[PDB]
Amino acid sequence: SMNPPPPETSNPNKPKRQTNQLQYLLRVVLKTLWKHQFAWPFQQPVDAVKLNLPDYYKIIKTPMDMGTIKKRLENNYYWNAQECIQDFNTMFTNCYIYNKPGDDIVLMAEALEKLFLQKINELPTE
Ligand SMILES: COc1ccc2c(c1)N(CCCNC(=O)c1cccc3c1N[C@H](C)CC(=O)N3)CCC2
Repeated sequence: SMNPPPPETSNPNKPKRQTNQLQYLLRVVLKTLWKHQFAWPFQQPVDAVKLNLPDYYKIIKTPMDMGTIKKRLENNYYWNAQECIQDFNTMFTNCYIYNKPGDDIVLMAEALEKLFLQKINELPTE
């Protein structure tokens, strides 16, 4: 099977804005996670072809990744911070559904999630 197209990062029919929390998600939260040693697997859509995961898009119908989230923030794709946080949460939940708990990838996601949740606790007032 071919990869699916990636998630949309722009939509000319979706209203756009910047908020204080969206700027914090891009400038602080995403920056902290992106520089982590464990970030690489999560910096772009899951390439199920290159990574030999032929059932990945059979099991995961709501793919999400940090590269898409970055692009969405830079493109002012989100209206609400919660949309952005939901994408991060989807990304971690996919990892927990698809892989065995002991898998290296899951240990890596658990660490990144922990750092995510700490940084979201520091979100400024809307
Ligand atoms: C990122 O691009 C590349 C390109 C080339 C190479 C690598 C990575 N790597 C690093 C490989 C990173 N492995 C994965 O991602 C991965 C592998 C198996 C299963 C999952 C995996 N993780 C995703 C989140 C999907 C997921 O749930 N489970 C090395 C070989 C060369």
